[PDB]
Amino acid sequence: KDYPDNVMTAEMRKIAMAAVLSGMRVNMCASPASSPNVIWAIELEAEGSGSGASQFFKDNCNRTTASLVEGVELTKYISDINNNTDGMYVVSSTGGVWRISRA
Amino acid sequence: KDYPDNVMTAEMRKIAMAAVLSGMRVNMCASPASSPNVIWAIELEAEGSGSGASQFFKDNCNRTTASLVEGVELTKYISDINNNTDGMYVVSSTGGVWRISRA
Amino acid sequence: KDYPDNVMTAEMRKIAMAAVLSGMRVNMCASPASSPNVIWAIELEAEGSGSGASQFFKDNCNRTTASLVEGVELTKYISDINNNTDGMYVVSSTGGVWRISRA
Amino acid sequence: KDYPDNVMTAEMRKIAMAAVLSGMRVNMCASPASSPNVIWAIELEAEGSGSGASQFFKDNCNRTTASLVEGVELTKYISDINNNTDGMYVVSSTGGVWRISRA
Amino acid sequence: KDYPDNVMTAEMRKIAMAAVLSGMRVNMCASPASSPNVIWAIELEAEGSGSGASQFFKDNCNRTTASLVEGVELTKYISDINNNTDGMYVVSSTGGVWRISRA
Repeated sequence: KDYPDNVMTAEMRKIAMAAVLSGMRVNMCASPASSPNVIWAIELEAEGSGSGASQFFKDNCNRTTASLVEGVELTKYISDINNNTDGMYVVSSTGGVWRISRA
Repeated sequence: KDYPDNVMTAEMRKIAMAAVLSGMRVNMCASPASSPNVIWAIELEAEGSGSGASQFFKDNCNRTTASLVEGVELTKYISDINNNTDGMYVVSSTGGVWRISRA
Repeated sequence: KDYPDNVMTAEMRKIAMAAVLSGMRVNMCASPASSPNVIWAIELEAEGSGSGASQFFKDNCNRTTASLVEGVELTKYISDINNNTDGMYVVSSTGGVWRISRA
Repeated sequence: KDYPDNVMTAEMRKIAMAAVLSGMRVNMCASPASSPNVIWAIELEAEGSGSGASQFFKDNCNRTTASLVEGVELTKYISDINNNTDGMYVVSSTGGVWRISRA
Repeated sequence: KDYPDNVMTAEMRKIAMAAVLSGMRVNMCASPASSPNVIWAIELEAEGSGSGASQFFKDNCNRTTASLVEGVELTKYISDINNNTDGMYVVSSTGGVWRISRA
């Protein structure tokens, strides 16, 4: 709930929901230290076909414990206020689940 | 009022509103036998021909006393400030009414 | 000034701006007690061949001094900070002026 | 900085953005006592249907020192944080430039 | 974190967002040397009337030690909560990479 990460993770949900409504692809930097894999960096794309992740975005995720996913389609955006499942989530066309971070 | 359910409950509104404006359905995990019922969990879907609701959303509504409703068109969005009717409500194409939980 | 009403009025405004840009009409629970009439509740419809306000929206309204006004086509949307028109105002295609409450 | 005027100036930035992403013309109440003329009130006009500010929007301005501007196109939205040019700005098709008040 | 540069930089986030979902182009007053290149002023432009920056926009950028960039088509929108890479970023069709100021 602290500056500056509240605004970043806020854009995340904006990117999240924008992906789901517009159909636009994303790239994620997603920690495998949790199931679902919490997302750490998300990159909404408009253009660049098979050529997904920007070089910039790649360079900041190999440095990282996280993995990296390109050209994902986000067809479901989820919110849950039960406690044992509290938190944002995004699902792919391929039925893969990610938690969105929170800060 | 408080963080973090100020996040997911504002996300519930942003999800509700998207669906009412866009036409895209939602799947809820909602109270069943009340007026209004209350959503404990929503998912905003687009394409999604491998599942009405994603299995991530199904399973998590099987860990709850509440019940899973899926494929629902919402066609109205109510913001209300009178005394004992203050809150957020959505209506479905077929008359169902929910409250959008606040916190 | 304060929660939760801040969340509602905010939504009132989103609904306001939403009806202007899309055509989608609204139903209002309106105070003739001021001029222009202050908006106490707004329903936002996508729906169909309208029938009209949702029964839930009418029941809350008729428990109040407010007059119901239904299926209005909002064409103008104002923000004004002149020291006597200090507030928000939607304008219906019929001339009608409605303040958007604040809290 | 403070309530409720933050809300209206906030709308302006949302009304401004709505105007440019949309080209629905606007109506302005602006004070030439500055340059760019600072935006004291704006009206987002949709099914204006041959253009024309609302009698209500007009009246509010004629009673103030500002000056009414009608039928105008917004094509550029500017955010700037340069030390001598901190502020928000909108530009028309006729090259005209207005400043958006801050709150 | 303070007033009034968060209002602005937030509106930089929205312009940046908007140009990415809509294909609109922006012109940018940013630092000259920088990798990534931090944004000091962004202008969202529907058109195209006159291609390129607005005269207003130009003159606030010549006065500063900053680069004017004109008609950049943004392609990626990176919300990053990275440890070495925290903040928000956009990417241009040319693989240019701009940090969006925070405040």
